[PDB]
Amino acid sequence: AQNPNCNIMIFHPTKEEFNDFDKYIAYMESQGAHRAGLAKIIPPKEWKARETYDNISEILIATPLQQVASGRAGVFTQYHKKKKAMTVGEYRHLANSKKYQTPPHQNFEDLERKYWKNRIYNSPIYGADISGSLFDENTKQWNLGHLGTIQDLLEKECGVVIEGVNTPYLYFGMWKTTFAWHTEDMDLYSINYLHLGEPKTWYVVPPEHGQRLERLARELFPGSSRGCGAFLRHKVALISPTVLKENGIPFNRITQEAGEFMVTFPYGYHAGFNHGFNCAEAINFATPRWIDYGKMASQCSCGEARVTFSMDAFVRILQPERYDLWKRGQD
Ligand SMILES: O=C(O)CNC(=O)C(=O)O
Ligand SMILES: [Mg+2]
Ligand code: NI
Ligand SMILES: [Zn+2]
Repeated sequence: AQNPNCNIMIFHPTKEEFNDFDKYIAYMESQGAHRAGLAKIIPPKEWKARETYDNISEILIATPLQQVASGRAGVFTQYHKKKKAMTVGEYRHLANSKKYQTPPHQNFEDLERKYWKNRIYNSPIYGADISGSLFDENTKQWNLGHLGTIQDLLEKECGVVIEGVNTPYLYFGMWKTTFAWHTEDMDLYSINYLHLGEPKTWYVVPPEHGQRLERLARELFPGSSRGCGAFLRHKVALISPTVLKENGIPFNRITQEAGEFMVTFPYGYHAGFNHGFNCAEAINFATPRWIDYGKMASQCSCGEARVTFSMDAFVRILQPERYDLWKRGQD
């Protein structure tokens, strides 16, 4: 069995290997990359996402989110308070202000220590989940707005044609902005490209051990667990590496820098934080190997998780028994 310790693998494809996206994902899996739940892909030196980032300041962040924490430093939830719209140029200036800027630090490990010590005492503002793309239309390789759609994959594998669309999302971050522990909708893959700025640190639980994280989460968030049998779908709970280690939960960590791709694999729980002002682009995707994970994915039916239009068909076709209850949650 390849990668039996479920380590995060790092790949350096050549320009020739960067042509065929599906083939390269399948290669990485042949080497056991999925066992970690997360992989890093460093593009060939010939490649670029676009020519420059000099003209992005007028992008609008219609609903910036202030991430307010509750709990203790290693075990907390966050809620998202909506803020007034601002442009990317306004948000960059805000991120660099004395109130929000990254503190002085020695290295990524020192910064990580400072994040876990102090995150809860601040409320950073995240420009998350903005439909759009920063890939140039002429970028032919690993262009996250030109991937095969999940609807077409389902149709290719299973023969059923369904409604829905699959487009990318932009994330503008600042110091301490946080992504809570989650798997993707319908336990899909994700791919995330860090276009510019400061790094993003990731934590990940191997897919084969995801239920260990779920059991800890039920223990640590006991009211939330009574509320919903899949409350990590709400994307609000944080658990630190120290707490994970104390509870024997297998995980790994890695820091993504600008110009790098990360892939999350089906049922790979992940969480993390931004080091300072940055911009990432991410989208979900599927492969043939996903189908069995989609059929088994948990679902939130309490009403909190509320998701895209396109998840309807995935539930309807892959999980017809759950469909009725899940849809009640959506309505
Ligand atoms: O970058 C973020 O805030 C969150 N991203 C992801 O969870 C991802 O790409 O799957
Ligand atoms: Mg602009
Ligand atoms: Ni994710
Ligand atoms: Zn729920």
